[PDB]
Amino acid sequence: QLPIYTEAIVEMYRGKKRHEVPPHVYAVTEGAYRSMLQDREDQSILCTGESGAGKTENTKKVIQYLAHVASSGELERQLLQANPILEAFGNAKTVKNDNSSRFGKFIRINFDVAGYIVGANIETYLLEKSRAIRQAKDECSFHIFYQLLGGAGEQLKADLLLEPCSHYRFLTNGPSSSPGQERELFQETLESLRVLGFSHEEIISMLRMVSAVLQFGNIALKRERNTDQATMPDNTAAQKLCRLLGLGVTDFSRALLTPRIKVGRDYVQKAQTKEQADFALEALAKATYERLFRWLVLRLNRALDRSPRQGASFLGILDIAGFEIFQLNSFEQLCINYTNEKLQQLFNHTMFVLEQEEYQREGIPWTFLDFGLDLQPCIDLIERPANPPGLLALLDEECWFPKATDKSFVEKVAQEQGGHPKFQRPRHLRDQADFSVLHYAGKVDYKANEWLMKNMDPLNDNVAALLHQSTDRLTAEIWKDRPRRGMFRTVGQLYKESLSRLMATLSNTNPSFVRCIVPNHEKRAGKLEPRLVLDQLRCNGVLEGIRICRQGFPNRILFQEFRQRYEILTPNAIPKGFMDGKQACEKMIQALELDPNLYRVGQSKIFFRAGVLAQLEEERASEQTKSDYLKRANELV
Amino acid sequence: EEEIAALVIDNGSGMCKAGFAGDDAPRAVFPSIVGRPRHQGVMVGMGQKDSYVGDEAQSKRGILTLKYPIEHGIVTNWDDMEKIWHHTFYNELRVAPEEHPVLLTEAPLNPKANREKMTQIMFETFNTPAMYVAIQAVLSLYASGRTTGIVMDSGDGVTHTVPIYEGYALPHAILRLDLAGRDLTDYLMKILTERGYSFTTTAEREIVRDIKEKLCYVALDFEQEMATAASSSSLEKSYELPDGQVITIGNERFRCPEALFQPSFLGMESCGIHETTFNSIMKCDVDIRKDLYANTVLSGGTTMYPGIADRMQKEITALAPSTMKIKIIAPPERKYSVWIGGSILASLSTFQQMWISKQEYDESGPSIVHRKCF
Amino acid sequence: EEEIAALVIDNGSGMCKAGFAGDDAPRAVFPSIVGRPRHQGVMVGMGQKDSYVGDEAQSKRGILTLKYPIEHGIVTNWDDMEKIWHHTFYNELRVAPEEHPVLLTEAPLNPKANREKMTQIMFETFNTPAMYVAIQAVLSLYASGRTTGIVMDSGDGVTHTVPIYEGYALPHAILRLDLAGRDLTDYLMKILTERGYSFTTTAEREIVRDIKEKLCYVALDFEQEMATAASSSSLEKSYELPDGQVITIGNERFRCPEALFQPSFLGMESCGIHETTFNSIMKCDVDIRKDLYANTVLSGGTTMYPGIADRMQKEITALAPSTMKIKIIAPPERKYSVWIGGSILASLSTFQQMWISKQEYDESGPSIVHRKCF
Ligand SMILES: Nc1ncnc2c1ncn2[C@@H]1O[C@H](COP(=O)(O)OP(=O)(O)O)[C@@H](O)[C@H]1O
Ligand SMILES: Nc1ncnc2c1ncn2[C@@H]1O[C@H](COP(=O)(O)OP(=O)(O)O)[C@@H](O)[C@H]1O
Ligand SMILES: [Mg+2]
Ligand SMILES: [Mg+2]
Repeated sequence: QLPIYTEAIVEMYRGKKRHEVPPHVYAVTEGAYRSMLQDREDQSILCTGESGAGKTENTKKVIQYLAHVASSGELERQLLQANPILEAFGNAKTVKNDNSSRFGKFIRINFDVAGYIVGANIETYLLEKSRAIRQAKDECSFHIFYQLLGGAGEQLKADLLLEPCSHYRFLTNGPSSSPGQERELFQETLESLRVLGFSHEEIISMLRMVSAVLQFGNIALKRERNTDQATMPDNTAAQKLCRLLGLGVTDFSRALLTPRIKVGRDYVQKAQTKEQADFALEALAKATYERLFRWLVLRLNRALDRSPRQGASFLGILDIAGFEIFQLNSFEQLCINYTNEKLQQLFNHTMFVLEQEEYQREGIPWTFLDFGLDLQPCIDLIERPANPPGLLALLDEECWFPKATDKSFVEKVAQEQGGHPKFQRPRHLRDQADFSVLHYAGKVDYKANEWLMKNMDPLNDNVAALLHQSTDRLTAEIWKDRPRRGMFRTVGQLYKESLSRLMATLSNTNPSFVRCIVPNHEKRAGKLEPRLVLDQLRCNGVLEGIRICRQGFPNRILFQEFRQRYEILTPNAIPKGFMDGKQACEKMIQALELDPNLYRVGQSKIFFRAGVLAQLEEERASEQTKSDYLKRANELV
Repeated sequence: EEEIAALVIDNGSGMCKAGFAGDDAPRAVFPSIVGRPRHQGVMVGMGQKDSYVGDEAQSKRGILTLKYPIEHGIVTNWDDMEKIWHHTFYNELRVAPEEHPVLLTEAPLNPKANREKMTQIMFETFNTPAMYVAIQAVLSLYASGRTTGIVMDSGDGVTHTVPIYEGYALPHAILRLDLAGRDLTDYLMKILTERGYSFTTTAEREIVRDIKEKLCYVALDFEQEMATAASSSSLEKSYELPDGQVITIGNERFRCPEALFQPSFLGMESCGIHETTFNSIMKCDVDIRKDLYANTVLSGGTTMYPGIADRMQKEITALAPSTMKIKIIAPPERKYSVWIGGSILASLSTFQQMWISKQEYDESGPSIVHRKCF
Repeated sequence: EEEIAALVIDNGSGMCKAGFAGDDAPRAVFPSIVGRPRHQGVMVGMGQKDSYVGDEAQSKRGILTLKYPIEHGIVTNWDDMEKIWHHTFYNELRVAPEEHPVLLTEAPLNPKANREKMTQIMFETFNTPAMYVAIQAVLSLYASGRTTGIVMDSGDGVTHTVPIYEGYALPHAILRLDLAGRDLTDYLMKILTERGYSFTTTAEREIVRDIKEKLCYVALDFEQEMATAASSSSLEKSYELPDGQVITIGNERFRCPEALFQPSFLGMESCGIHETTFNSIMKCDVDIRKDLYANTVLSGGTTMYPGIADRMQKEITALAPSTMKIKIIAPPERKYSVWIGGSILASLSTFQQMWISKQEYDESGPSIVHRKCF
């Protein structure tokens, strides 16, 4: 805990440029705030996934700055309270981290034209809902599931009819303890909800549906001898479900197993396989969870209070998990990578516009390619639906087509799209992972197993309708629903759509960028693990940023500085002092023998390549060596 | 928008089944009929409306003479077909076909002219970016989600049979049999007449179509059921006409669908449907038959009759080697199987390159239908 | 690792028998067939897969036309062979041939081009440190663990005969007879046709191959067994086709293998196998014959038929001096004898210097195959 974040420091930061003071968050967020009052356009702050880093904790400090600047009842202290809620629902214990945010968090701080806080809301774009159904080999699902299991007493468990971890099909890898003792955490979380002002009733309802999602596992569909349709011979589980919701068992049973579909204007049944119905069960699980999460966010934003609304503008703060790499790298890993791709692209574009406008401010006309384009072919590789089709598209095509195997998928994508330079088939010996792509971060390997199954999210409209008719208030209110909705509807597709919404929102505004790194596992300072920092530099795109700016003229020095500082270099070139400081640089660059490609003449500055000043500095240390020698010799003799 | 959606239309005779690709059921399904006012009207401030199309015609039946523009999978009258398509796009879907690629179904072994002329219309009537014309049976096989099977496709138009193994397709093996829902209807109105009920006109021809669509069923043994017709109890059913008259139909009920299995009733030599299925399978290579016997898929409206599957099972099993088990897979929702198949095909990503493009047509002409697609 | 292991592949026509040297049985054994989709497929999201190789082809038989790339020990089509090898290494063994020396088998008296071109492939297709190409018969003799014998080698490719004494080998004495499993198959499908069963296509040609691989047997006297065919009891056997059809084959059963002993049935003058064995032995020096008569080793797939050994014994004994006893040593597991022999040879320490090295090839060219090895 560092002495930083006092009042003097923040006051000290005010109204200044970033270079003017030392690096700090307060600076970049000052940039955002100033750009908003100045530019009257909305701003966005991107934090890239890092633990567990206390990215939120840092962001509390950003809010603290925001409060002190904007004046004129403490800050929203419940923002601290929000963390455990969203943390509990949203995050899971994974190989990289025991707590990691699956869902993206967009925190909107709303500002009037005066520059004061009207209020705030939270928005949660991407979620991995597939994590609830399906999981990595040695990882855990969302925290809330486990903390619910151990945490709830007979008082609540008896209502919810929760069971231990072994009972549920949807829970992979067993209990996977994990504790931590748990139970205490759950207890904390309940209070965290309560202070926020949700009723005990509401909490119980929430926890009941959280059971419900898990319950979707206990239902077993049994394939029938000869017929396709399958069925559910054991009513107990779905009976439990029906208690846990408004559904009549019979209604639900017909609906799930043999749903009716509107072939206008007259309804007709459908035959469903065992596999198809299983996917429907998993879908309603996943969609149920997603809906629940959405409602929590909206109900939460109701728990947040605003003054006079609609006025005027906001500052978004995006907390999302960064580019991930594991050894195995499953499907979710790919989706995450895809999103981090687009975000990275936005950053490149932003940087691009910054540099292009900086050139004009210095009067140098220069044309150079969009930096965003670097990522674009990789993005098209994953996304592009049409002419050559993308990996997601091709996956979807695989999923629907009759007898689809994972192998047919990879073969198909090789055949369809192997000519793509960012796509690489390893071939030959293993190379355990079956195909690979080349991101900004680097080459990542993907294992295709069970991708088709993960992709499937067909949703029965009939069962959905039943939910819309539920007796209980909570779930019915939730299901208060265009695309390809029904059957079709794939997780990849929905995910893509959701990301498109997010990219539109961010794209509307002016972004700003913060990159978080953890030095070590130790949870202690004074230890920086270079390998880990390298890894983080890869996945946050910072390496890409350096390889971007190298392509331009990263080093920018003023005429005055260049002359006063480096004058020692070239006594010959530099005249008797015509001054004006342009002529100085003209002379210096001229005799120093530098390619015109390697610099430009700007209004206040000269723009330089990488390594040009390295050479010039070597000529200053060489020059200084010559002068040290001449001085020392002269004094001696 | 991304992918633009796509449009799908199934026109075997009798019904137009249309909707957006990427959905599990079609939005609009209505009878493919063009009724014309045969009787000269005398009022003022009528219509006039030279003709009516779709279930409009069903509503105002008495006045009109109805003409089915498609017979036996062949379009008799093109302007009529164009009118029906017009009705689908503008009256139901409310789409500009310029904004969507359109998929059409079409029956096997069918005259070239129909495909070619079909495409000619789609490009030079409803300006459209792209289109495709696809075999009915394959589509249903997709809809069933199986890669292999022998799809027995009988609509109102004609009956068809296309064996498929692991995708692929056997041209020589494809069989097309001239029987249909419409021929059953013609037979049925004939058979009623022995009971006294006389249905002479297109209007009431559709009334008997309606009867058949519910009352008729197929015998699990024809002679047994006909024997039990002696003591009439369950085999008679009262039906209510729109006129208010009541009809009572006994054994005449089930012998109607019997025709599929005994076309001698109709007076055609052409073998019954089960024998045609054997004709198809027997044409195929010895190796694959095992799964074709086991994977027979029924599609189309005129497989809807209760008990058809069972009878086909009993007959095929009887004829075939009992060495191998003969499963027949006939889903309910079979009626819509073709259209569903179309939906799934246009949804497929790779398919999005196989379209016949407007551009390609403009350079290469209408004849290119056969060149590109099957 | 020490010794790096080594790889062994037996390609007489029909089967690829491959595995690691230093093991008693090969890992992968599958038919050497390259099936191609003869029928144009109509779906989307098939394959496409231009062709199928190995028992994949057996699985999907009906669609494909199958082409055996090796005939009579000669490779007809090289790309096909390369594909088969590709399949062996990558699909089954999962080895990088760069990491292993590979041994190939090959038949005697065989064209130079095959050996030379074979080596050319192994070096300039699958980059490999070393390789060797070895005579089939010798390998089987090693596998039998005897130093001396006359190895009767008949695969599906061609039949071969190599007398060996105390190691050594007699070039003049080596005999190669154009008969094979494949020729028996062609005969067999011919002989079925007189019963009514007609097998016209490559697919079902393999079905008859399967039949022969079990039902057929060799008569201990042909005429006697054919006489007893009058009263058909045991000589008929029901066989089940994959189609579900049943076949019933009497005398036709055993006269199929009879062909080996009476090539006049096939229409060739070339003497029967037993006479060819005499032809080999008689070419050899008078001194050694005693043990060759006593040490005849049978190898290859098409010696598997029950009763062949006995018939060969009766015929050879009949022809030869009864002064000396004629033992024939025909092990079960003979089918794999070549491959086993290969395993044992690559396992041998001294052999590890006789390899044709990549380096040697690069300097001296492909022609060096004959120079170094037999
Ligand atoms: N519920 C039903 N029961 C029995 N027969 C039916 C039923 N519905 C339709 N049919 C018969 O099938 C025909 C409809 O076939 P349809 O699927 O429209 O063919 P297509 O798809 O080729 O146009 C009707 O004309 C009628 O004879
Ligand atoms: N169990 C069996 N019984 C009788 N004949 C067989 C049997 N198995 C294989 N064959 C015959 O032998 C052939 C296989 O020979 P194979 O050993 O593969 O030759 P090579 O080693 O030269 O490829 C088959 O094509 C078949 O005709
Ligand atoms: Mg139809
Ligand atoms: Mg051999």
